[PDB]
Amino acid sequence: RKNKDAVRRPQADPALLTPRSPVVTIMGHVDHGKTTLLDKFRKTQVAAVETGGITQHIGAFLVSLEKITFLDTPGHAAFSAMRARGAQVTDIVVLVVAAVMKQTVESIQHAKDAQVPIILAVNKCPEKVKKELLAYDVVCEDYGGDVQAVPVSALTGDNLMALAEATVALAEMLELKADPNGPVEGTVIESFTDKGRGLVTTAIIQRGTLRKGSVLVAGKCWAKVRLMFDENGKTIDEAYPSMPVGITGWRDLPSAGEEILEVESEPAREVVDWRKYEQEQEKGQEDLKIIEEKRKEHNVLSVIIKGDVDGSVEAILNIIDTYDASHECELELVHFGVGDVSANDVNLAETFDGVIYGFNVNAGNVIQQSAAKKGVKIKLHKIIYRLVEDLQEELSSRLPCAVEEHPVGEASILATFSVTEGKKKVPVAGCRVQKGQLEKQKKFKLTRNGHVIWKGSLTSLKHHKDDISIVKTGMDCGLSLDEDNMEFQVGDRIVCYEEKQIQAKTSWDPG
Amino acid sequence: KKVRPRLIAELARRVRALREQLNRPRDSQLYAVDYETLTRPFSGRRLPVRAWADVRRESRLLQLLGRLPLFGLGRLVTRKSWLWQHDEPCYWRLTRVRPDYTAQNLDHGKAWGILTFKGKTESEAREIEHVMYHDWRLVPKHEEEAFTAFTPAPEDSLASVPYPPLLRAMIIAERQKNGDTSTEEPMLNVQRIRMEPWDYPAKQEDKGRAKG
RNA sequence: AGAGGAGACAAGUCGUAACAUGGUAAGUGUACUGGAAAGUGCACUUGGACGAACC
RNA sequence: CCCCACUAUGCUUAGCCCUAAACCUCAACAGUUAAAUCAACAAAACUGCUCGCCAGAACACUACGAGCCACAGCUUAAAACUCAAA
RNA sequence: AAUAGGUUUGGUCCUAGCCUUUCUAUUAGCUCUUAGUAAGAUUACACAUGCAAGCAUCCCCGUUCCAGUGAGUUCACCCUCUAAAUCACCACGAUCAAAAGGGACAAGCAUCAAGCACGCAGCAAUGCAGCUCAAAACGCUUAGCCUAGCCACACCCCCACGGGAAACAGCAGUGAUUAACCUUUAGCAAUAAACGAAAGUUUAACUAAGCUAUACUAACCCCAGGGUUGGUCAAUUUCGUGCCAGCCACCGCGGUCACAC
Ligand SMILES: Nc1nc2c(ncn2[C@@H]2O[C@H](COP(=O)(O)OP(=O)(O)OP(=O)(O)O)[C@@H](O)[C@H]2O)c(=O)[nH]1
Ligand SMILES: [Mg+2]
Ligand SMILES: [Mg+2]
Ligand SMILES: [Mg+2]
Ligand SMILES: [Mg+2]
Ligand SMILES: [Mg+2]
Ligand SMILES: [Mg+2]
Ligand SMILES: [Mg+2]
Ligand SMILES: [Mg+2]
Ligand SMILES: [Mg+2]
Ligand SMILES: [Mg+2]
Ligand SMILES: [Mg+2]
Ligand SMILES: [Mg+2]
Ligand SMILES: [Mg+2]
Ligand SMILES: [Mg+2]
Ligand SMILES: [Mg+2]
Ligand SMILES: [Mg+2]
Ligand SMILES: [Mg+2]
Ligand SMILES: [Mg+2]
Ligand SMILES: [Mg+2]
Ligand SMILES: [Mg+2]
Repeated sequence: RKNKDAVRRPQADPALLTPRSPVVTIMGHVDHGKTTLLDKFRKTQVAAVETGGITQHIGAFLVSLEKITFLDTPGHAAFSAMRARGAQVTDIVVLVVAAVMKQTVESIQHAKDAQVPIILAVNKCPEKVKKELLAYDVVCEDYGGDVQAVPVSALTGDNLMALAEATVALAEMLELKADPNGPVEGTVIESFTDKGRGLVTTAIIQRGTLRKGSVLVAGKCWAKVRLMFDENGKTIDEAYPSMPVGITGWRDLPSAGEEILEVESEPAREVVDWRKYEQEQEKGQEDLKIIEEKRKEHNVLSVIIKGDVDGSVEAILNIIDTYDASHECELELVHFGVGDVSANDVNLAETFDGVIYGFNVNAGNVIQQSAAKKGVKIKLHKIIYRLVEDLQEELSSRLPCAVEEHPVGEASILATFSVTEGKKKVPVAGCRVQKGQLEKQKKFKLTRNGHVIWKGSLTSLKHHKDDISIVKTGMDCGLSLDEDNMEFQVGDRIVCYEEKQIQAKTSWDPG
Repeated sequence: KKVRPRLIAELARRVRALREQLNRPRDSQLYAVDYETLTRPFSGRRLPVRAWADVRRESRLLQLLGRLPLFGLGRLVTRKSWLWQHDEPCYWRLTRVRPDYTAQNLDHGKAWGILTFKGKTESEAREIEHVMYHDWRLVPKHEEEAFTAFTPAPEDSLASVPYPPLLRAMIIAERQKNGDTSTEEPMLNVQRIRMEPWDYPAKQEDKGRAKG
């Protein structure tokens, strides 16, 4: 098939290059003050207005100090891809460390992968932090390293001015320039479905100027740009390089992090078609292999996922894929999607006896009533770790009960008798209780020099021609089993035990 | 085939009619005007631009009648627009006045008069329209004789007009076809077509009223 | 939802009820009976035959 | 199936039940044998008029509904799944 | 169903069903160069946003129209009577057309056969006991129709004082849903409507554009794909497969020499 793909333009000519604003991404560990620092820079407060005070989305804001594009990456271990995406699209990384953690190390690794300058922000103020970072290849100027370290206090707004000065100086040193003309090149930061504006994508422009009516393609998707808005929702008539923008008009929802390229006209579709064909071919090859492998031969939790944005859905799916307890319980992902819980999700859950998990999405009264009618369980969460805990609870519920065996008593056989009762010969074991006590209700097991011979309950417990339920220590008792095949010797042992069912918890750990 | 009765429709119609009749707005409420914004607060609708200056300068009919005995019965009232448009005496001779008692200044209501437009009086009195307009003036008692003084100019008006070309040709052809040989030009009688000027007062009785 | 029925799938099992006078002619109604096709009584039908001079 | 014995039953009276291969599987009435007689077999082919019925097989003299002195019943009587036949 | 054809069987004749051949529409697969024109959510489920009703010397008039949808459904047609409206004003009338009265008016089901007051007389009091129906009453289900267009609805409670609640079945657009998916264009220059005495103003009506092989028309120096090839039905060489993989609208093919994969 002819190659109709739309490819990225060659690197811009030096004459066409024009200076642009810098893209700075704030990365770090959970509760290291990234959101608070961004709030202080933005002159607005949004850390307080959050569900649990956790940043669960990657947002881009155009701050005017000069102008910078700040990207707030989540600090949680769940949204690793999100952080990576920021590293892929950023020009400068502000690594915020509270006065080094796992996610800080991961963000450092992402920045090294992206080959991007790093500015250290010692929040909550330091020398110990720099000395530790020496191990992680982050060397401060005090230690002869290029990385600039700035101690700051985001809560009190201390030393932030010098932090901004260092960011501006590093941006000037980088000399970030791009072509503000020609076909548009950009990257998707997020994609979601607004009930009023359709499929919307938060993107960052890397090259060219985006305008209303521009035809864009991203992955298997394409759009005719209908509305370009900012973080506040106001329409913007142009999108210069290094400018966040919410673009509406996508015929299909692009995956987060996919490149966006402008094309000449809608009959774009061909390009999309070609890409689809390519993907099909790849899948087809895999299919062929599997099919050939077949032809040469010749406790199930099903979960629906509905998230507000594709990035959160991807993070949840990555968490799900880290499931390793398939032996005890099998976790099947029936369907994942973006948007509020809908009729198709309810039907899918009902069909497979699954459970719907809704991350930052709603469910109307009609949907809830339908789910109640069909026996579907919708579980709406606003925090990712709450959803993880709920999924773990469901998995544990699917797990069978674990029987705990507690020893109750022990008796040693002394003699074997044959009693003729009801025309039947019953073998009776005369046993002396050594430690503990024996109870009729509690189960018993037979031990022969350490080997386990029988497991069950006595058919008749009798002492001194009288039936007694509990024999104390040192009491003789004749024991008769329900199994006639069991042979009683002179030196056999009997161990009594009580069995209690206990709740079993999933062995899978999200970390 | 028998339609099921719709009782609630008639009930709601009667309720609406009763509410409209009881809660009907008054003239002062309807025609109040905010001279700062030139809008009527009853409905919040701006008056047209060309009237603005008049609204800022002239006065309403009742605004003048309220300061006369028996609300000016028998007096003569004219309009500024008539004074600016026509030179002949145009005015109304009051015969009955119904002021709006709900107005604090009693500067609203209906009025009836005999119209004398361009020197021609009317055989009967009738309701005066455009009372609420900011266009009226009062003829002084000492100036009534001088102002009404008017000598009727002769009505030297045309009698007949030529037919339109195609119609004239068709009529002549019909004449010839029917056998008529008369050469008299067909003419159109315009004497019965009395061309009243566009500012001649209309029948206020048939005019509607704003809803509440 | 435990079950019943029909059809398909078509196995294996128990018989051989129908098609030849199918080895007790077949069938209808109805009643009783039976592991099962089915059997028998009563009346009816030929969608059976009686070999077509006498012998 | 063959033989023996006996009962319901076959009979009478008074009510029910209302079904048959209730078939001469050939509707009632009037008429024709003229022809273009006529798929086959059967008990020749038809015409006029009217009523009743029929519309692939099986599901199905079935289910449900309704009516009945009928209560394992009778009458009316479907549909879904299936087949390319019957 | 026709100029008919294949298919019951060891075979023939008859009856009969099913399918084929033809013409459209929608969707799907594969494919697709241009121009003109026509047509264009699956959904009476929910709607972000922007616009869609003004005019005008004030009163009035219009926003009851146009535009939309097909939920509901014998309010549509004919006759009689006569409202509102136009003919400036009466027209001592014409045109147009409500309400009211009479008649006509979709499909399936009779396993929907009885409805249960469905009639008449009298000025009234009141009296008679009738009225509809197997020539389909009553009832259930389905459906916009008889297309220069007409009927119905306008978020639901048939209505809409009121209540539920805060309404795109106006245009552009979106969520959900479906196999089904047009631009968040411009102008009032043409016509139509509203207003004005008028110059004129307004109009998502409309006009002129945008997207789409859904259709028709036309063309291209270069530019062609899709399906089919046992019979019906136009058209197969060689390999591999070996009743397996697979194909078929019907009859059917495939078990080592496959015109059927
Ligand atoms: N002592 C001190 N505390 C601070 C300072 N700045 C911020 N904090 C606190 O630290 C917390 C930081 O957590 P977040 O606001 O969620 O910011 P974050 O590091 O991006 O955390 P995530 O969004 O979950 O990744 C805030 O709740 C502040 O109360 C500071 O300068 N000094
Ligand atoms: Mg934070
Ligand atoms: Mg036999
Ligand atoms: Mg026999
Ligand atoms: Mg018999
Ligand atoms: Mg017997
Ligand atoms: Mg016997
Ligand atoms: Mg006898
Ligand atoms: Mg008989
Ligand atoms: Mg029977
Ligand atoms: Mg029966
Ligand atoms: Mg029954
Ligand atoms: Mg519909
Ligand atoms: Mg029934
Ligand atoms: Mg309908
Ligand atoms: Mg609606
Ligand atoms: Mg309504
Ligand atoms: Mg619309
Ligand atoms: Mg949509
Ligand atoms: Mg379509
Ligand atoms: Mg006019």
